[PDB]
Amino acid sequence: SLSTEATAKIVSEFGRDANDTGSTEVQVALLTAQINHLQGHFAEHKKDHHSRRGLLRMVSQRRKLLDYLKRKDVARYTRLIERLGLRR
Amino acid sequence: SMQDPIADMLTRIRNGQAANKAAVTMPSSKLKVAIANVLKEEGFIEDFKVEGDTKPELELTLKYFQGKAVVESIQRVSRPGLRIYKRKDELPKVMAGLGIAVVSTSKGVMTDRAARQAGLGGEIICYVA
RNA sequence: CUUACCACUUUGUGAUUCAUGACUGGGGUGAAAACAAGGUAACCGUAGGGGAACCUGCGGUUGG
RNA sequence: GUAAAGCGCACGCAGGCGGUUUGUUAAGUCAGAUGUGAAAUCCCCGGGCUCAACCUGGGAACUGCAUCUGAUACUGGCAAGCUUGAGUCUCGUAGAGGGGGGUAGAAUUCCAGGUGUAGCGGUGAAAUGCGUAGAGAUCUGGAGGAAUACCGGUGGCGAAGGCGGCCCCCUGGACGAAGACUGACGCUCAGGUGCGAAAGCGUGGGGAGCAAACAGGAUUAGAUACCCUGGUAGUCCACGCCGUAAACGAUGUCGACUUGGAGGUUGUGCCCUUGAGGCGUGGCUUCCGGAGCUAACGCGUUAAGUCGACCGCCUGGGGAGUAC
RNA sequence: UAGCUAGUAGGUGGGGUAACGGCUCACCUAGGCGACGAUCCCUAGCUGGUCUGAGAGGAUGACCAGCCACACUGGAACUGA
Repeated sequence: SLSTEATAKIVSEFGRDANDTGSTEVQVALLTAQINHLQGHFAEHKKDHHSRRGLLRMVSQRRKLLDYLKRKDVARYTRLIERLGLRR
Repeated sequence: SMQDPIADMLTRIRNGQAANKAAVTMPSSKLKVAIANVLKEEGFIEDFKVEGDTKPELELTLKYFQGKAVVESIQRVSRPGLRIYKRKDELPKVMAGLGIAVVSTSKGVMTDRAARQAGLGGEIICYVA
């Protein structure tokens, strides 16, 4: 649902260059933008459950990517979890 | 394959033999090539050949005496879930010596006869027969 | 002689069992037609009526 | 699968398992050594009892444990990669996927009126209940709720439950084509968490039809049969609870490999650059059947084949999914 | 049987002991153990061995040998290598 322009902005603003779509920082930033917006969605309706499932996939996959960063490179991970505001 | 690529290669061999296929292929590893060496020097296959640089592919060539495949059984023994290691005095005779066990010794991957000769055991990869 | 500790002992308070107890729980005992086409398939969950086992509602299954 | 046995369905922590190439280490592993593994017992060869049992000599065995030295294929570790798994991206397609928001008719009953007077009603049979006080039907408007006939399906989407009027808003997932990016980021999961038909519950409403209960008649061997006539909970909405089904493909999830034929649905490439087309090529899906497997029935590339990872489960029938 | 534990876990000093040690004490710290099963309940002497079994295993631990523990029950010490 998240617009193409927003994905381009995020890929730029967390990517190591332009069109590095697939690095963990890029992946996590897209997932966190989507989490925030959907949490906007489900605030108003709490009784959508088939869509909320896709949101649990987003959250779970984002935890898995963040755990991969922490294991691989701690420095980029710690820069990210606040440079994007995470592990609150 | 996903977790046991060596049972993958044996499954391919016995499935291709029961399918009367002339050659099977699979993504190569260096231990796949080692076991293939053991087999083709024991006369269980004709040949093999690894092509590709970033994606090598191991090209086993199956072998039929007439219309019957040379391998009757080929069973994985040590798997992820049970690793099997034998001391050289307890290396297994496979079909009373008529079939091999390929073991992984610390001097490489050899047959069972070769290992009990050189007085060193190791991890039992499979039973061929 | 007197402190410190303490086994046992007495009390209370607790837990835990043992027996037995009306009762249970009434298991009773004795006393006041159709064989998937066949008085209305075979089932599953649930809720009702009533001595129940049955029947009915609601959803479901083919193992009719 | 059906004999007992795949949790209703996911997601997921611990845990288990882990593509590929170097390097390293040397934990597992392997090898050698050494020390220890009491004696007896057991086993082998002997010896003594007249033989045997029994006794006894020597040996072997004690399948183990530790330590040292070595090996380094494999597993582990540590390091560094790789790109095939997994993912991110870009663009489109189909869809009863979901939550909302209004939306319209068919049918539905009464009223609002006339039009009409001997009927309305039903079973094994009446009858009970309506009506001549105007009863039904007609058109007329209303009221209000339920549900969306055709399309419609061998269809589709969803983890499963399940989803079907039209239209908008929000939203989820899937798939296809090339390309880019990451760089094993994976699979499975006890516990846990969440979803979960129907009935039911609780709290407020709503109540057009229906309909357990209950209320009339007749039952039948007696009737609290069956039935028909009304009919309340409920059904519907909001929130909370329940957490169960033959929740079923009675078939856990994931990956790989193994002959065919007949379809359906949805993409897409080449060439007919006519719309299909002819030839591909994907995803889903229905049905035959080969090997194989199966007790058989059957399954059969969507496997119940051949394998690998992890989980759940079973262990004669009843007692009993019961008691505590 | 899912939490258990205040010499509880550790530390400094005293003390004590043949000896190390929370062994004990004073103070300090606030730990330690537990889903690789703590705690709690139940059962049980342990082993070489024995029996059974092709084996893997099961079942046992009478005799004999080794180790433990006990000596009416519960406390306690003394003497002494």
